[PDB]
Amino acid sequence: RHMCDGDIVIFNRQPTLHKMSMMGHRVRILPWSTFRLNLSVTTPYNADFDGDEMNLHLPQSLETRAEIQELAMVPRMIVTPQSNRPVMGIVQDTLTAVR
Amino acid sequence: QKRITTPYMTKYERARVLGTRALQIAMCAPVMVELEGETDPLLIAMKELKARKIPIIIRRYLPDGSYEDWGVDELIISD
Amino acid sequence: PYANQPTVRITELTDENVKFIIENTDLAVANSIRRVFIAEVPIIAIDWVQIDANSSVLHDEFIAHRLGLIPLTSDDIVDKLQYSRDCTCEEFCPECSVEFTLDVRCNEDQTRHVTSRDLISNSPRVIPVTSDDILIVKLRKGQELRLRAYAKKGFGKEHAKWNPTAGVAFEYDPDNALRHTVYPKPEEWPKSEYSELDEDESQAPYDPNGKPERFYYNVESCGSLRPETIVLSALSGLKKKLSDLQTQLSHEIQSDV
Amino acid sequence: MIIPVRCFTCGKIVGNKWEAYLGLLQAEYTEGDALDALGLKRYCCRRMLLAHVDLIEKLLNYAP
Amino acid sequence: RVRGNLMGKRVDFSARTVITPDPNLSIDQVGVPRSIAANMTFAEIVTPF
Amino acid sequence: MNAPPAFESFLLFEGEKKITINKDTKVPNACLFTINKEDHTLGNIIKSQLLKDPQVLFAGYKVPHPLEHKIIIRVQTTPDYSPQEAFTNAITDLISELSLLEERFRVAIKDKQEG
Amino acid sequence: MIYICGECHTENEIKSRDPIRCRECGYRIMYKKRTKRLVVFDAR
Amino acid sequence: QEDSVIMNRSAVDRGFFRSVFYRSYKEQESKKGFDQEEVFEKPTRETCQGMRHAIYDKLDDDGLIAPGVRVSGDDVIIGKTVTLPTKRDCSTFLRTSETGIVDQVMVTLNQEGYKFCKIRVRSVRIPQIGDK
RNA sequence: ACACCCAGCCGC
Ligand SMILES: [Mg+2]
Ligand SMILES: [Zn+2]
Ligand SMILES: [Zn+2]
Ligand SMILES: [Zn+2]
Repeated sequence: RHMCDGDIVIFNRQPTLHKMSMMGHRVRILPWSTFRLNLSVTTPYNADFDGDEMNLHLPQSLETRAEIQELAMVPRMIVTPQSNRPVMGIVQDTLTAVR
Repeated sequence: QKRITTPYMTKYERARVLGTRALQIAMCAPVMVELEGETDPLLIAMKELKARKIPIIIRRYLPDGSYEDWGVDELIISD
Repeated sequence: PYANQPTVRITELTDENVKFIIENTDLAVANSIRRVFIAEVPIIAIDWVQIDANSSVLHDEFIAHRLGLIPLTSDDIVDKLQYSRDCTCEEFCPECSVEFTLDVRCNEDQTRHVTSRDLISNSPRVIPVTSDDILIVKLRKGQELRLRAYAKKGFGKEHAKWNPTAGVAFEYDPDNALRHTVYPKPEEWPKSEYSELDEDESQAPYDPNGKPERFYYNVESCGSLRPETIVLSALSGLKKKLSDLQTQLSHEIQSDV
Repeated sequence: MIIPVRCFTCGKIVGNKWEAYLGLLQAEYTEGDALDALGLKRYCCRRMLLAHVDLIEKLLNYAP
Repeated sequence: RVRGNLMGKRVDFSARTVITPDPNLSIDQVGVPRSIAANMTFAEIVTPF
Repeated sequence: MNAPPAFESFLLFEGEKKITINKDTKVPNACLFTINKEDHTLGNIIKSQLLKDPQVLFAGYKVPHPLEHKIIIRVQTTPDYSPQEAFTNAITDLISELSLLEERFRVAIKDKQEG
Repeated sequence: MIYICGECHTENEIKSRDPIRCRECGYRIMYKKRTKRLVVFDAR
Repeated sequence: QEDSVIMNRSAVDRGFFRSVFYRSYKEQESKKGFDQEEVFEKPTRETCQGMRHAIYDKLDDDGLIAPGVRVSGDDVIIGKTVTLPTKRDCSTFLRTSETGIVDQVMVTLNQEGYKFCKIRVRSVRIPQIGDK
């Protein structure tokens, strides 16, 4: 079947410098031709939107979907063991407006 | 008694046990927990993990060849 | 019924400006009226271009795009036509369409300007508004432009070629008493047009028990509608949308319990 | 390549106002007064007429 | 062969696209265009429910 | 390639509903109104008109996504006056507002045009 | 179909069996005219 | 946020940054060899055994597509049947998921002197989400 | 309808 809302995917950006550069997301279908992220997700990817392209992988076996859902989700993988600090965080406008 | 392993079900154990259970339920295995409106086998797998009624035993390999057979029911889940 | 009583005044009324002031109403009502000016007022504009022959220096999609943006007079006819997706016609019928023919051809040494005057409409109630003429393409000797166009009735939400206005200006509370914008240095900010304070003061004093009930408009017509008709159709369209919501919720409540 | 029919920002018709604008440049007027003689009050339409190139006149030189 | 076709291999069911922000999605969500969604597939096994 | 049809922002295809009512169970006597295929234009006026009603304890609206075309209007009133009645009163009040404003604007046009 | 020339813009008659040559000016480049079938254009 | 641009939809509808993308596809009739000629003709399914499920009815009598014809992704703009030592299709298709209309079709003789043809396809590119 | 070689360009 076609990919629908709620399908687990792996979402990756090169260079794949560390474990936070490959995390799993849930798919939401939106009617234009771009991958749309949350903003705070761009800090572990070291991404921005000045023309960055970024990759999508889809499992097709429920053990693989379960492994991504229970090991590589965005919320599960917020605090890094690199620095025992949250690698995600409030950035840009939302950070300068909450002040 | 010859059970020198951690008595805590690791996150990799959770991932692969839910995966195997979900694939088995997708291949029409009997479900050990009541159903009240889930279709996707993953949700059934999480419900069976929370009910601790999964029919899975895991074998852990110590780094000398000797194994240890644990039940998922007798392990400690992470929530 | 907990609804107040708005009133209107008109400052000046040209063929392109309908500048009016609304008193004793909410901010949301005035803003939605402005948005219906921009979006939810139907006019007639070209949407179905068929190029028979185009040997000009501009390609076919460019000619079609510049034809779509040509305004058409829709003073009364837009209220009686239907939407082409809401009619019983097969593809297009004169009940909801107007035909347009363009058969310009240049056979002179001087350049030929294909102005909007060369669009020959079918029904003599719609026409390009300049009938100062909107040129479509310049042609040299040996160039022709043959096309047939159909113009539908559409909202400004669907495309900006159906937008009847030309930059509606909506200003409320001009002397900045109700602090909705905070000037870092108030005295360097110019006083607006509808200002009551003198040159010495910068902004009006703060009003604690105050709400904005004053709304100044500068609804400017592109030409498709008279500036009377833009407002007098926008209010009708907003009323129609609210009535549609009312009857839909009545049908929902009927099939609820 | 040619003057747009409508201003991008507001939507005022500026297709019909190119040629006369050139006429006001041929009648030894400044560009600001030429814009003010057309009613282009907002600076979006002044951007339209003031900063436009008539490349279609260049394209017309070539044989069809 | 070893570095370029055993450690790292081209894979089926993969997509690449320019990214734009979306402050209306959760952090665990990604927006996907309709063509990528219609092209890439998930093989579901027909269960009795 | 993935552009939606430009008419999808204001048109309902066969099957979807213009308005739905979902009773909210977090707090008593509250409802969610999921108005489909519309934008801020009705959301703002409906929110303001419900805010003007003194027997409405909460009246808000959101657009969940700008690329989608739903608005969700949540209303909570006192336990004497149902929220559906509040929405009905707000819509008919806005009908009265727009009708009276249209009549006064037509009188203003006539008075300015006569001299 | 049939072709027009690039120099004199005069129509020619070649059907997949003739060397490419204008009948009058002898120009080796010749275009094909616009098709008779009409295509819908959205002014959108 | 993070170096991105919000754009006016109404302005883009009014011609803001709208542009076209001409692509040209070149093919020549390389009749070099004993009997390996590839004459330009419309390939019917009777002969020319190697085929595809593309839409083979928009070509002309000359083995070519005409200007002003709508062309979608994975279509055919050349009929090039080369003789198998009956024949097979060696025609080009469009680039994957491309769109456009055939603008001009040039038939001429190249440097080698063969039947050389070029097709120019024009597609308008309205500024979408994701354009730099 | 390829396969090498070369060049240019994108994101970090
Ligand atoms: Mg970047
Ligand atoms: Zn009809
Ligand atoms: Zn302007
Ligand atoms: Zn010739």
